[PDB]
Amino acid sequence: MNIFEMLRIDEGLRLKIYKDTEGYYTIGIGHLLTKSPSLNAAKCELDKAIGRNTNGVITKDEAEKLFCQDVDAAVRGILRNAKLKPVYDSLDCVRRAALINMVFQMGETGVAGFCNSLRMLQQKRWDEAAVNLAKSRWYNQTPNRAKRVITTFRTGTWDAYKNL
Repeated sequence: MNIFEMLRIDEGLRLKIYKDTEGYYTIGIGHLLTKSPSLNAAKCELDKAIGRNTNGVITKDEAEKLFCQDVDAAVRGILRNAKLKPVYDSLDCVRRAALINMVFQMGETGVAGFCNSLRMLQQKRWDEAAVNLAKSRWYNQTPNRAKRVITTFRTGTWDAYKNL
């Protein structure tokens, strides 16, 4: 299991524009196109992202290319963030993937504000961090995904992604 396979499980793969869990136009492996309610706006974003007139449909290769970029962008933003970089650097490879997953879903700013959960992760108080991370809108709105990510932080294993 790795960050690509983990996010592929959590995000799915769809080749036509769809609405994500928040109602926002998305395509591929959770590639957010826009928060605009305008499907036309989402279509401009998509053609710009792919570099051709897509008419709202892409190929699997194209979806995987956006995913390559999106995972990289999540890591790059962690490394540029004064709150997230020390946490990321303190973590092992598996728990780093859990942090990347959170940032992919909610963005760098949101995750960076969880000052108590981040501290507990930095302190390697894994059960405490897991309890604290569940006190969140994130956990309540996407509990099955959050439980998997939290188990990854708690255990440092991929156990929550086995059988999926």
